[PDB]
Amino acid sequence: HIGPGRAFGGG
Amino acid sequence: DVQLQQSGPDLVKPSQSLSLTCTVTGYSITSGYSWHWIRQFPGNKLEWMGYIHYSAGTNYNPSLKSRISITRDTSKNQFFLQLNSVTTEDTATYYCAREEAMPYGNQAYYYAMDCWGQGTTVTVSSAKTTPPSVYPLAPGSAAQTNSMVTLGCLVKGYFPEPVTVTWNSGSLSSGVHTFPAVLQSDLYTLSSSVTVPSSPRPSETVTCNVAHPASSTKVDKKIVPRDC
Amino acid sequence: DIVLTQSPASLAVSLGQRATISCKASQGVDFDGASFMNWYQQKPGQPPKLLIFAASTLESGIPARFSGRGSGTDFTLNIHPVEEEDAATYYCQQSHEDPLTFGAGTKLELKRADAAPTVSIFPPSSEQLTSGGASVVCFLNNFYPKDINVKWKIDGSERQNGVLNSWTDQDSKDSTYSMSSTLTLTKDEYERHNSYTCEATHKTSTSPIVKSFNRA
Repeated sequence: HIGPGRAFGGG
Repeated sequence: DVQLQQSGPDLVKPSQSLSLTCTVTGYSITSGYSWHWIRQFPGNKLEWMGYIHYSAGTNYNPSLKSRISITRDTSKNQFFLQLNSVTTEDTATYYCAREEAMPYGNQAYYYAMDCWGQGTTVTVSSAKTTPPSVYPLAPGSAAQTNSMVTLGCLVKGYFPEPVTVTWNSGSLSSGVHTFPAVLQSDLYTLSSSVTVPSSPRPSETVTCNVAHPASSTKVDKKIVPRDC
Repeated sequence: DIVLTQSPASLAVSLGQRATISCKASQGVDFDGASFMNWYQQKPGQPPKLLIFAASTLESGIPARFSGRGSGTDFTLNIHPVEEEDAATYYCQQSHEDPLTFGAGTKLELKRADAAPTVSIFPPSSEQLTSGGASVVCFLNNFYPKDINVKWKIDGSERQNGVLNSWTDQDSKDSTYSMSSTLTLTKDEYERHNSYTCEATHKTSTSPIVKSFNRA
């Protein structure tokens, strides 16, 4: 639930 | 609680570097998903600047890419922003913010920017730091006495922004009006006005407190009736 | 980039009304069953505060008076009913992709009943005169609508030279506007005249509001 354009995710 | 605090210079000469600091009290930067930097120019236009992931990695707004750099310090728990070759278009209010997991839906997170610092005003100019001249504005002394009295004090010729005016060391909240500064020849002018009942002044006087942080100036002008 | 066009910039709603801020985007912003739009409201001198996020999920601490909706390229925020502690600027914002971006915002001003400007004029401080300058200050306080026309007049003649004005926003309390007008002069120019007039022209009156004095 982090946008597709965001460079970083988190898991 | 949990709070972020922007710290840094008020005035930077063009062609130098801007180095702001955001001190995070009550949360380890490590516990953060990501820490951002955003600035807001006069006119309230907002610009996302860049951020640093919990994995120590970064991502910057292209428009600034060439000259911006965001780092952090685990031990002092504060992250920084540095901006190179500052021009006058770099004058705005800067804010560091946090992005965190927010409970969205059922047992599902969603990251957003929820806690922001106070913001710190950065002025990019070649002009010099000037302390203000504070003048008391007492009612004409002819056009007085009757009903409810309006007092006020002028704060003129200072640089840069900001400056805080309060009355009677902070008491007088109601009836106060403080008008945004204005530039004329690279010095500021601002005036504050307070409407009190004809019961207080003169007896039981008022005083305007002006504090200009860039020049470490704190002035107290006690308003008194004119002998006109 | 993704541009956020908010509508409209200016919005005026009287108490207990319904506020409706749109916010269109250049590309769609949904993904994996979530829509990456958010809303912040900023009050003068305050940091933006997060209201809703993910289009419709309201942040804790926020009165259920505020509402979020929309999908794809169109979104919306509504206030029911609009309060006084609701005068601010609302900004929609997308977390769909980096770089993250914001809209222009929407100044929400609360309508009130017409009020007239309590004009107040001040001659130079005896301390400024010593300093050679000469500021004559005129406060046009607590009026509405925000539209006022101030004109300075020395000995019958108008004067635009030396005049700087400033405005405050809506006053969170009584929902009025106020104004300062300052005429700056040299001690020698102030002394070269007598009558000094501040003349307001407002909706609440047909004839202008004069308030003046003379160095005599």
